[PDB]
Amino acid sequence: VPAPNQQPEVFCNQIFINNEWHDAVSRKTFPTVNPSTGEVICQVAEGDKEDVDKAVKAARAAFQLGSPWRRMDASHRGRLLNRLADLIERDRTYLAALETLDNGKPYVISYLVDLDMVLKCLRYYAGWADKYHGKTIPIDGDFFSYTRHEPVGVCGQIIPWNFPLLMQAWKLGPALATGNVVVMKVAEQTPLTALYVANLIKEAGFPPGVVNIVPGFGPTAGAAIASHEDVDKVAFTGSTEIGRVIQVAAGSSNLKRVTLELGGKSPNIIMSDADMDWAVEQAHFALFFNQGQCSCAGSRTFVQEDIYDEFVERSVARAKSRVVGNPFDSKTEQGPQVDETQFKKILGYINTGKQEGAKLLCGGGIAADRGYFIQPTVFGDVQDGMTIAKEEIFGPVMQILKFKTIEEVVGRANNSTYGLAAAVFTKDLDKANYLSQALQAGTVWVNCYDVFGAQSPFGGYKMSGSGRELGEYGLQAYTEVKTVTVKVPQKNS
Amino acid sequence: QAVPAPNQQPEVFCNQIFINNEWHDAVSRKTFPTVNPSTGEVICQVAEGDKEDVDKAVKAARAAFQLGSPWRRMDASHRGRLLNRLADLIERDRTYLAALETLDNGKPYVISYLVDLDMVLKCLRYYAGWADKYHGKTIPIDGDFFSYTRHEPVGVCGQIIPWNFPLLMQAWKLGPALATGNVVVMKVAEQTPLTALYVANLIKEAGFPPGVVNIVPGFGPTAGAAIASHEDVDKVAFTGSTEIGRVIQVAAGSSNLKRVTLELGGKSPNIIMSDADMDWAVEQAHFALFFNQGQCSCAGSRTFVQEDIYDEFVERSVARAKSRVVGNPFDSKTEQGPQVDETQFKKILGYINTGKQEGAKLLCGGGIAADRGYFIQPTVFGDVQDGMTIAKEEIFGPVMQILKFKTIEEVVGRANNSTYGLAAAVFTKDLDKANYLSQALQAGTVWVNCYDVFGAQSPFGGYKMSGSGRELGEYGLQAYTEVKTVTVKVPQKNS
Amino acid sequence: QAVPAPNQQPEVFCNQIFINNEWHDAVSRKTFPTVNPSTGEVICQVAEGDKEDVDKAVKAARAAFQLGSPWRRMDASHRGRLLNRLADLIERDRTYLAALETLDNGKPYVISYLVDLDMVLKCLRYYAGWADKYHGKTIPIDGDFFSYTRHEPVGVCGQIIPWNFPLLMQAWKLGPALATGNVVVMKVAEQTPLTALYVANLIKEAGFPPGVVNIVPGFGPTAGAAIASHEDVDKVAFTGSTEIGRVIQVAAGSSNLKRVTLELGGKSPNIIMSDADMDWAVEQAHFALFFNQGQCSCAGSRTFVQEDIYDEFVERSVARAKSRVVGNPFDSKTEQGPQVDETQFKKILGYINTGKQEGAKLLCGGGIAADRGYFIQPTVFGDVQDGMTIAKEEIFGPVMQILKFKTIEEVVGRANNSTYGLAAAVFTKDLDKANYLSQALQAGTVWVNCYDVFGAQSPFGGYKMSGSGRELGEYGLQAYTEVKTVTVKVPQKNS
Amino acid sequence: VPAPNQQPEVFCNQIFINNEWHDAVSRKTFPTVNPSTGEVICQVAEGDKEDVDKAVKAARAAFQLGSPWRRMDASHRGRLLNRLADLIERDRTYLAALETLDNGKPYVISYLVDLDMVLKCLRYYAGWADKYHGKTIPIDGDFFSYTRHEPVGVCGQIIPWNFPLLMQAWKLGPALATGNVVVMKVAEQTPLTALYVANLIKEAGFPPGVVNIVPGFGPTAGAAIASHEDVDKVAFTGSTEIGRVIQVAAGSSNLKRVTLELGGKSPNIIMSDADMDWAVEQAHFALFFNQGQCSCAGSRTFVQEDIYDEFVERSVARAKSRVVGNPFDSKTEQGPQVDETQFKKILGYINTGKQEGAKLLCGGGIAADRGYFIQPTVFGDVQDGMTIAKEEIFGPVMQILKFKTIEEVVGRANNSTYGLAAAVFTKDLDKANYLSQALQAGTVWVNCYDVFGAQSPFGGYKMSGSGRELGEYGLQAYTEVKTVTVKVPQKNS
Ligand SMILES: NC(=O)c1ccc[n+]([C@@H]2O[C@H](COP(=O)([O-])OP(=O)(O)OC[C@H]3O[C@@H](n4cnc5c(N)ncnc54)[C@H](O)[C@@H]3O)[C@@H](O)[C@H]2O)c1
Ligand code: NA
Ligand code: NA
Ligand code: NA
Ligand code: NA
Repeated sequence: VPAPNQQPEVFCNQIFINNEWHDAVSRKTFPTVNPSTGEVICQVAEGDKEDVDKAVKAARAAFQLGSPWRRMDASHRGRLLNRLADLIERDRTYLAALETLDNGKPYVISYLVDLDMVLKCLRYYAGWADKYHGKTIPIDGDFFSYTRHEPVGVCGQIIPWNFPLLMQAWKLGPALATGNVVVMKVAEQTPLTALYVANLIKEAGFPPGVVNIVPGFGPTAGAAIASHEDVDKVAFTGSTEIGRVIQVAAGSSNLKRVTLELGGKSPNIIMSDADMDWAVEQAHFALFFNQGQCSCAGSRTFVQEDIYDEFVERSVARAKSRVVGNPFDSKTEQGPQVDETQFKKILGYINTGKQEGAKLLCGGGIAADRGYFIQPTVFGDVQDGMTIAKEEIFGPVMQILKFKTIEEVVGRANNSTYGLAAAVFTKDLDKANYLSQALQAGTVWVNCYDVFGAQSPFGGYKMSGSGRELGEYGLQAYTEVKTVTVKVPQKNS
Repeated sequence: QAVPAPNQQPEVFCNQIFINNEWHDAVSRKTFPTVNPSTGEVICQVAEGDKEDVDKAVKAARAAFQLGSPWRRMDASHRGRLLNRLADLIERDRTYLAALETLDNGKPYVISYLVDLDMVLKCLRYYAGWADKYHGKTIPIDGDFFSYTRHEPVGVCGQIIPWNFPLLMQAWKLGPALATGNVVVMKVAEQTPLTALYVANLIKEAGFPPGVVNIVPGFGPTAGAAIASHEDVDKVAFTGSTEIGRVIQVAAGSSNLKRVTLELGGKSPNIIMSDADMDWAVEQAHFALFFNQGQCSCAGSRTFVQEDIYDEFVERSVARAKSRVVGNPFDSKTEQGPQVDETQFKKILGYINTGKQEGAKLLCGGGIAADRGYFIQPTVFGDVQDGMTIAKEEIFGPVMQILKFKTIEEVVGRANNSTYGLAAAVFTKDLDKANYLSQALQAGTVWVNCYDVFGAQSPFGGYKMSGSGRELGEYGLQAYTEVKTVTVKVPQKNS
Repeated sequence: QAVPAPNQQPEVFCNQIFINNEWHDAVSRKTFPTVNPSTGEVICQVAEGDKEDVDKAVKAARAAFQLGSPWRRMDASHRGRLLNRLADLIERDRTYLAALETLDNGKPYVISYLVDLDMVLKCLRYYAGWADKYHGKTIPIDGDFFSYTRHEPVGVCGQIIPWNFPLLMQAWKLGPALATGNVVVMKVAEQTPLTALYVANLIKEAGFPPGVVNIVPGFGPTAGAAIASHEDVDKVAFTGSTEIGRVIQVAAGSSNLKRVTLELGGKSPNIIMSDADMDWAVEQAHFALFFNQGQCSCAGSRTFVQEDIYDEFVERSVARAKSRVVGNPFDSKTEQGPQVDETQFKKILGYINTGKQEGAKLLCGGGIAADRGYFIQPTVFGDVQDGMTIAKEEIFGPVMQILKFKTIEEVVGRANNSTYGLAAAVFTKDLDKANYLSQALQAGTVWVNCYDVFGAQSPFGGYKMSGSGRELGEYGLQAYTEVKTVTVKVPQKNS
Repeated sequence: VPAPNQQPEVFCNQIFINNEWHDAVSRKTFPTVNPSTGEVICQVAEGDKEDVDKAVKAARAAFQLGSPWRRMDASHRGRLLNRLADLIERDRTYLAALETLDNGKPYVISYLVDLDMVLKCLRYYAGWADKYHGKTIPIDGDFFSYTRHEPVGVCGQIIPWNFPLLMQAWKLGPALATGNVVVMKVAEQTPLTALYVANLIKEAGFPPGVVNIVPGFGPTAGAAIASHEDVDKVAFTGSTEIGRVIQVAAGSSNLKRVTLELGGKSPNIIMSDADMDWAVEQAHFALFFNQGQCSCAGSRTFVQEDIYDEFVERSVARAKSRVVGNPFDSKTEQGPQVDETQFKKILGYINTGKQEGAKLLCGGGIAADRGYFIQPTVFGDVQDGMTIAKEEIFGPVMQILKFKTIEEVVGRANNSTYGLAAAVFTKDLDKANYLSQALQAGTVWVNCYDVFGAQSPFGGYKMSGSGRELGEYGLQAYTEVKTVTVKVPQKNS
């Protein structure tokens, strides 16, 4: 890993519309903080409804029949996505450092995980741009019938702060591969890296108005997108509570199409025949990755009785060894939480765990006197009705639950309004097949956790959301299907 | 001609709530009348299902969907066999069901038999074939993993349908849902409950496990709303008005974030270029608008005609509308039966009044066609302009709007200047005009030299406020599929 | 148990050449006997089709395929309906056809009824569902063009099939060919012509247009060769021996470059790891080899067993083979009927003799089981080694080879050290062993903890000299599809 | 277009195996000629059976389970294809000049058409490498059944001289995208550009043995590949007569899988309502492109009676204007034919046309005293039984036939043992739909000709071959389908 610049310069802090940079109409700004220190990095333009309106107008113009973007060869959309990826790779060291600065995650992880996954996502989707065929369809009668896979049009895309660049890429790849135009609302905690990437979108040669980015708050700019009468589709990643708000805003306005990637309380099931230390280390990763700030987090670790004591002992030792510190130090495993709001809320959940009778095995408090650092925390003897067992914590707080039978753990795993992900650790073919079929989750990992690939789709069951991102499936939400049915003189096979 | 003679007074056998392969009164014991629109007389009372009935239906559907249940364990091919058996039973009872359809809805019996029932049979048979063919994927993910997707059912599917094509809308919903192994709670329209309840009896006869299909007749803001807001319904599919579409999507968001697909209203443009075949275009434009008493969101309700042929097109269209026979729908000479109910009757008369007052030229019809039932004269307005109410709002009756245009660029902009986008058509002999217009129109279906050409193979649904999602075709399965990725660590991935 | 009682002397109704929905003698007026293998007696004479008969059949098929013909114009969904009607007719006549199958081929009636006929019905019904679902594509080519593909039929398809599963091999061929709108000239095996000719009668009854399916019984180097070399056959599909596969592919190349798919021989490995469920593995290994009198290219004819369990596996396998009932195939207690003919009888006895002489341990059987018909004792060889003839060559009879191995790396190399590659299986409780072996084996089907699990949904066919192409599944349509790209200049391409 | 080097240096003239360069075992060589001058460019290693054997052994080793190529991520195969394309683009000016030197086609066309299409083909297929999914299949019973899309293994690929680099790319793109290994036999007339590209395959980082190239003759090296007992699959592009030989060699050996892209006598149908000058110019291109050396050539130009005289007059004027000359001169439209054999054979066909009663309207003779240049030749009043109407000429010899009705022209167009391509020129929707359905051809162009895209498949009906190249379809011939059917405890939907 190239040595980081621990104070990367910030070049882009405004609203991006028609490949130009704007202040907000109000000229208001908001601070973004470095969570390692609690100090302001810079001010950022505070986009609201009137800024969103400009962005939507720009997007709609760029989507007009006969525009450069509408007429461009699909293969050329792919070329432009590949060019974007090459520019990100050129600027990989900078972007990883800026990602760490704004978000808090370790720089080694920003570089080797986030930036790698961004490159792979964009390059994957570049390949789709000229391959998502419609159909020729052997309808009854003397007709030629076929489908066109058109773009849906103006796509509102609202993303969170936990993986700023990667969440941007998961949205832009499929939308652009299929010829949509975008109005993106980046998270107020972490706007900077996506704004830099907008500069690279301009540099790559995307036509103006194809990607517009409005930094600002959720109930102002975000809600303006979800409520807008000329936005055709919204994709939202965030909390389940806000997903409700989005779907109500869509239905209340123009019945735009909605996909949602929401919260989780994902069960990680360790059968007694698992490989012990692999299970312990994967369970540790499953929960603590990215400071616990993952909707995918394995935050109910179900451990079979016969291995429970050993598994717990090992898990506690591993949590106690996990290095919390400055995210630019290569020894650091865990940076701060993103902001003070999250910091306080996680400490609040920890206090609920103690009060409700879970066993605090390690951690439980603040880890530093500056920035938002929380000790890696492990609770044992967790039970299904506890707050920490039910609600998404989004911090470094692990729940270990004991179970006896496979039928029992299916029922407890599934007894959630969430269904984003799950995992099973076992050597047994039959247990793996049974559990992967039975679990009500959009991704089931077997003998692994948090294995993402641009090829394989991701998304929720139940209140974890609707639709899928990544893979071929990621294109469906960005496609408007048009049937053309043509009278012909004489149909033949 | 193969249309068998109808019973004009088909007996009603089924008029209750259908839950777990059982027939029940409403919890309240209330009933509501359904009326024969040809006479205004009550056919029979039907159980008035409400929230408590919907709750029982959802519990029965949930029980049928439990892991390990007969419906969950059944071979996909066997789901196909069940769909084909249901189709056979409907075919057995085709003459009866077509007559019952006409009795309760008002459409001509010949059309109930040759269109509605034929399309029901073809839709169920088409989807039977999908049951064991909607594959998931094996995916060559990076690293030492085997990754694949399972195409699972979503679960408990609430399905709310309108009165315009009672049996066909039932089949568009049941076919993909059942093919993919979902379970159903269906709320049929209060104006047309009877044929769908008969089909429930045939579902039971076919051997579908109890609870797989449940039907709750009742009103919209009671039973329909209870489905849309229910905390244990995983998915809702709604076909109806754009206005109630907004209610459904808000209910979904405000309750449990159930998945939502919508098939809503239209104001579809039918574009006649000056090189069209005139005779063919005139008759197809007539069909496009007047089919099913005008009660189709598909309807070609903005007939755009190029100025060089406009006068002749209008004269020929008026002639044809004057010749269109309004009558008892059991008479095979009848082309147009009554509108479905008194509310619709009055609304359409209201739109006709608006049309006259806002400056459209009334060229024929415009009034009541009979002193009993809900019959309206075929009505043609000429010199219609884009800003008129009758050019913007869906009338849902036998009221035709003819507009004049000059150029292709003009007519693309005018046709697309709507919040609706369900369908469109272009009539032209030219290859290049056909290709350009079919690309340019913002509509979910574009017909070329035809109109109202539906096939179970080809998807249908809206752009813009005409809805979200597609019915029919392979696409119709997407809304009923929950995709699960399974990603397995392996010892050594090889190609 | 739902197996209906058989007629042990089913009447033969159809014994001629089937062309254009007509029954004909051979041009030569020659006939050939088909024999009941249970008794060695002639059932009846069958018309002996040759080149001149094949020429008439091909002309009838070509006429049925002409542009504008009823079969070319027919709706794809209607091709589906015809396939479903044929299935219904076969189901109507299931008891008869299962008995006739057993009479002519020798397999147990219970298996003819519950396996062969069930699978025929499921195959035709599966493919009926594909008829209107094998979409071409709309393709976003560079430039101002609209490009798409049509999935057309190839045309006149020559289909040559063996005697081991007469009706099922007929259905594997007809299902995809007819679903995609091809026409067929089929050459059935001379040992088992009768059931396929009956099914021709049902094809006619179902309403397929004349000439769409034509059947020529006769010999291989006469009628079969005439099909493979014919200048007006567009495609041949052959299932049979690897040796005749080479003849077919050479004939195709030497005549008109017709398209060729082949389903050939096997020497499939069945690998029992030491953590297998022993009782289950023993019974499945027994089935794997002995199913259908050993007459299956699918057969698990190299049973590899890990050394820690080898002795017990062998003792239990011998016990089971000693218990396997050989008898009249109409007796429901019979597990093994006769071999199909005297040539096969002698060949298998020859392989048994080779096995003994080349050092394999004869553990049971090895001889003739009855003094009439072609019955062979279930035969088990232990301590089989890779270089033995009985470990390399396909025996096609009730002769089981058990080999010992130690390691996974070893058994992958040994299993793959064959020019065959049709199927394979692994028995293990471990996830990682199952995944690794399923990736590593060079076989078109790998079964895990099972054997001989066929479904119309899942493709089947060879690696290496076991053949080219796949039957069953969506994949089975590929060989019957001619892809046409249509690329149209348009005024202005938009996304 | 960058100015060409009219004498580019030749770096690579040997057999390429395991990313190394070898003489033939025999140490024999063969000359490759510059067809513009008839002079030898250089000697090339003359590969035969023993060289093929080495190549097949190298390919088989590279395909072993657990090899680098077998274990590489599919996405990484795509990266390597993209890297290959970038290296070709780096060396585009050189490769276009070498292509012209060896083959004869104009340098402007080598640069703007061949090299562009090579880049686009490789970049298209790079995108497929991680997207050609197998299936999960809802079989009856308590089983999990799925397909793996494996590679077929060792793929013999035999290509012609008419589009040397492009034919290489049409073969390598799909084979490598799907993880096969290759033994390629390049045409003896034009070996040089493909050998240079092998050097770029090494430079790109493909593992040794993944691509092996054996220059040499057809009945020696080509036949050795088609007959080889350890080649799993052969793809052959060439003449129909040799396609027969290939299929016989496959059936006579190991029953390898065979696809064939063979000859043509493609009908180009001009209806009376066509746009005249567009039809004339497209018909001219259709026949004369690439010195007539295209199996796709529109070599039966069917012209409706009412436009025949004008169409012919215009076609003759255009042929008389077509500039024959040095292919490095930017004014040159037509270079020489590839070799003396072709030169003589084309002159022989011209003499048959004269003798059988076709009307020679222009050309008909040699166009220069050095190199293999033939005048653009147009025959009128051609009839269906004439040699020039039936047989593939593969030179600048145009056939114009007159017809009256659409039913007549369908029957005459289809009355051929060839079926590679066809076209219709018309304004009429119904005529276009009828003819495109009725014509027995693998590609039907409407109001265009020779419109190729990597997205859209190409290949023959009848004796024009089997299988398709380009598009998703191009992957099918390179995929070995494996069904895995696994007993499970309890199947659920
Ligand atoms: N359908 C298509 O896509 C397509 C494309 C380009 C060219 N073509 C055909 O290209 C041909 C190329 O020129 P050609 O006339 O020299 O073709 P050809 O068939 O003689 O040669 C084609 C290739 O096959 C090799 N070959 C020749 N004899 C062989 C044999 N006995 N065994 C194995 N390989 C052998 C040649 O060396 C060369 O590499 C044209 O005749 C045309 O018919 C077809
Ligand atoms: Na920040
Ligand atoms: Na009614
Ligand atoms: Na027999
Ligand atoms: Na040369």
